[PDB]
Amino acid sequence: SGFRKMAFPSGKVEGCMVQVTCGTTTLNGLWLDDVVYCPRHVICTSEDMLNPNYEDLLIRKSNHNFLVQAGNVQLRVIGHSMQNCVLKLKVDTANPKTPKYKFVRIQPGQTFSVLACYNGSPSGVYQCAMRPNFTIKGSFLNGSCGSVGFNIDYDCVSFCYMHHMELPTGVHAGTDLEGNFYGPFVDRQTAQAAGTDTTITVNVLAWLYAAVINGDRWFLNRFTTTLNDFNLVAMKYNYEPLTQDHVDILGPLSAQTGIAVLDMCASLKELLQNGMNGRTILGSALLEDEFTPFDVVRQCSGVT
Amino acid sequence: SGFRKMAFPSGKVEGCMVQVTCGTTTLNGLWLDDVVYCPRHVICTSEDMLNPNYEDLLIRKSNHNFLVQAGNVQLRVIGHSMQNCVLKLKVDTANPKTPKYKFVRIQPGQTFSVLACYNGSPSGVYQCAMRPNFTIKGSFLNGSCGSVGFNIDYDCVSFCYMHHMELPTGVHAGTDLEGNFYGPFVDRQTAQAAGTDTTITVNVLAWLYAAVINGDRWFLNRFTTTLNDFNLVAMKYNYEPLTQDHVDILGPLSAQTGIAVLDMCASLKELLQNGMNGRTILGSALLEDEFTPFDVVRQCSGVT
Ligand SMILES: O=C(Cc1cccc(Cl)c1)Nc1cnccc1-c1ccccc1
Ligand SMILES: O=C(Cc1cccc(Cl)c1)Nc1cnccc1-c1ccccc1
Repeated sequence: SGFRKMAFPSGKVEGCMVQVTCGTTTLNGLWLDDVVYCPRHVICTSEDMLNPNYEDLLIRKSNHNFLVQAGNVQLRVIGHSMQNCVLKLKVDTANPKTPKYKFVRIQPGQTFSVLACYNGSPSGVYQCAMRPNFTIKGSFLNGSCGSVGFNIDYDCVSFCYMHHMELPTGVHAGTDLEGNFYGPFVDRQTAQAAGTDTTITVNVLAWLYAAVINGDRWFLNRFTTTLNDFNLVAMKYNYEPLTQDHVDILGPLSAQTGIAVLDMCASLKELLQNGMNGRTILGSALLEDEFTPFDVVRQCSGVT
Repeated sequence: SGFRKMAFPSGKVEGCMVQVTCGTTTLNGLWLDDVVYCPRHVICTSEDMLNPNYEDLLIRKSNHNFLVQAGNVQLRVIGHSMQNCVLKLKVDTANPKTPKYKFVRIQPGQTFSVLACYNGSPSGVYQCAMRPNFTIKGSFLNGSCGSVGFNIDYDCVSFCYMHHMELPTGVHAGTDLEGNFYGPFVDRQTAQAAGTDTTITVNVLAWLYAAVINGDRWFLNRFTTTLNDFNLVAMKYNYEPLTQDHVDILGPLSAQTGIAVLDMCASLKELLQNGMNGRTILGSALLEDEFTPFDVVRQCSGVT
């Protein structure tokens, strides 16, 4: 028993982190096979970050201007290209530590682990979620750009996120491994709007099931509700509308506990309308939404 | 910016996890050099866990009864010994992936990362703290025994914890890598008392400094207090007494922010006496105590 914000083991991803230097800018790159992936803003100086013409800036750059380092060994760059907001640096050596991998664009509400890096060196791993407003609330400092977010399936790493930007609001924005930003964000030093961040209702419910499994049952009540009635409460509290797909996804948790999804929805409804009254659920005083039903099942069944 | 419960990258520790089987019991072992370390309760059946005579049970065991597997390769066992509550299995092969390591017994209030494992295979990494009552609040299922807790210093892994037991209260107990339990716990299936768990005051204060650094300043007030007056409030709320050593340790954080330790103590005092009033600090509705001043400085400075 016990329930924690758990990240995937990061070893497979640590073996892919390199340092990319262009001009005076140093950031992280992901080395998979003979390609190093990094944010294209590596070619920018502080001056041109206000309105960069990336295609024009890349024209002033050659393969020898991109300094790629893995640990202490310099990688030789034989090709360079821009794919959306990432640069792909072809090197002459395939990463001997390249794990089985996939590039996937995750859906908002889905979770992933981040290996925060500085100068190609990993410093920490944490679990987070792609917010419904396409931002992530991570821990990133200057130099962390190029740090990746991922999931693991047995031996296969599915890279889903590359860190690029911190908004003036202190939240983080980035891209998938094809360089497409999550959300409406652009890699420019301009005032960008994150948008309203709603609560991932299916995740809160999954965490309420995790709580019941791990003994926390105080919030369970003698009530039930309907999808339409729960969703009236959900809209008032900026929670994602719950669909039948969400209910279906919570099926294994409802079967494991014997608590019907709509009865758990009534508990959540009362928690939203009355608060916690000074109590906690899984050592938290707020409703946690960064555990998918898959994460709860996985954590409660020990999937390696 | 941003502040998360961050764990160390786990790659160095993943390369040490093996599976140890004795009789019908399967658990995790830590392979460093030619030694596999695991909880001695691997020799026990469910029957003798009520009152085991480990020395007597170990007498019925030979090197060939200990099945050690690293990935898919069987390790040959040439020696076995019991050191406190751990067994040391001498194998004929030194772990080629053995990192630079140390065995250290951490102090209560200190933090470490746990790589939760099942059948020698890692499943997740999370950050936790040794509670003042010598328990840890982790996420461990059956099969997780032998999972290790550690810290990393540049390239050196300091192993500090080996998981052994879950108490009926749902909390976790274990040993250092010399097999000495943290706390008064014994590796027996008996009713064991965790003891009163107090809040690590120096860690809450360090997290309040992390909050100020990361923009959350609402809790800062026009007041100050003394060690003796803050400690009167601390005793009432089951918080560890704050000593001058704790104040000294918070020095770099006090210098970084310009907020005197005793002024931060007055903010904490008001937070304890009045609560959060529905507000949050670093996305939490309760005072967080599992970030040491070292963890705050590290996270806010990007130590790799
Ligand atoms: O925000 C940026 C640089 C940037 C700016 C505009 C557009 C882009 Cl694509 C990138 N990167 C960071 C990443 N994560 C966390 C913090 C920072 C950061 C660095 C320096 C000072 C303040 C914050
Ligand atoms: O509690 C034990 C076994 C045990 C019992 C008495 C003494 C010792 Cl040294 C070890 N291990 C577990 C470790 N972490 C989490 C959960 C469990 C667990 C396993 C089976 C059923 C319920 C809980």
